[PDB]
Amino acid sequence: STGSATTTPIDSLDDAYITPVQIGTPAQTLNLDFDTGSSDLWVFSSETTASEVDGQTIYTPSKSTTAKLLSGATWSISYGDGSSSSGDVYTDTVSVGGLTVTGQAVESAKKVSSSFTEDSTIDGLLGLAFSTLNTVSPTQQKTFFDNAKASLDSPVFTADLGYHAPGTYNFGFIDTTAYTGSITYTAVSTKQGFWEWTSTGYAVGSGTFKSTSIDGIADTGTTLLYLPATVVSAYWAQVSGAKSSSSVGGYVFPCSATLPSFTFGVGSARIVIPGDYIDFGPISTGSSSCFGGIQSSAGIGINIFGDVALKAAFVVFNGATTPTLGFASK
Repeated sequence: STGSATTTPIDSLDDAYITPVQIGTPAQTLNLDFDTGSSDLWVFSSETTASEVDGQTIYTPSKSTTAKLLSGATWSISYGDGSSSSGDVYTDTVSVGGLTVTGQAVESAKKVSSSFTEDSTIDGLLGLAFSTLNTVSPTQQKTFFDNAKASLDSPVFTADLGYHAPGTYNFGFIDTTAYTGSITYTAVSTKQGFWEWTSTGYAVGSGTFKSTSIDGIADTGTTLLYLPATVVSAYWAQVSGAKSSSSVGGYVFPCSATLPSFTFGVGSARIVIPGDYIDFGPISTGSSSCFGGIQSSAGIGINIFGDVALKAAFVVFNGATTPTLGFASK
């Protein structure tokens, strides 16, 4: 089997991407944030504290003939941006782009933090990291991908995120029309439960490539590119007037600037992030200070190849017995 679904930016900045997901019988379609950095499929629901729902579409398990309470199971998750959610668990039929999993754990939110309430466009998350990170207790649950894997034509999914435009998540096949050149594959460590890999270095603009190992995670649920302070300083030093602002919470730059590209290494291959991808716009409405899309990972504890980086590539998440990651230009 295979699946193919379009993923759409939630706003003009590509702050996140939503993908329609069918849950239950008859189908209830919710728009979920596919997140390769976590492993819970959770939804706003009929059980979510009413004051914490503001415009989201909810899952109502009582209206699904295939929903079953997973008795005794609870979940609770905290994300890197400080947001969180928690609740109980149902199993139900879940379909993505024509690919159907029966008996998927669908984690129903009883509580969500303010960041989630305030984002009316995201109805929940669908985690695509390794199932060892799943938070369901006392019986850990599998991700949608892990459940689908054995049925897939090939044990892979691909992320093809657009810049200010829709893109695609495919399951079970590699669309050879969706990228240019060849795909370069690189080793993955699953020791922390992430799609963790080592970039071979970077360049700023038309500058020379610096060969240096940068360990980080491929994370579709993180907006920006978070790299070591040395790398980030080297990038922003090429933008006149750019500075790190503790009050704003990272590097800012004059909105009048033209940003240089940023290149990252995948083995002997190179992925180029155009400068425009690094512009996240005014820090507040009408400001001439703009927020940077490359930020320091210092004090996160991990480097993160978030959407800024991933949207510059066609990315293969290979879930074979020995997982790997593939990157191609497009």
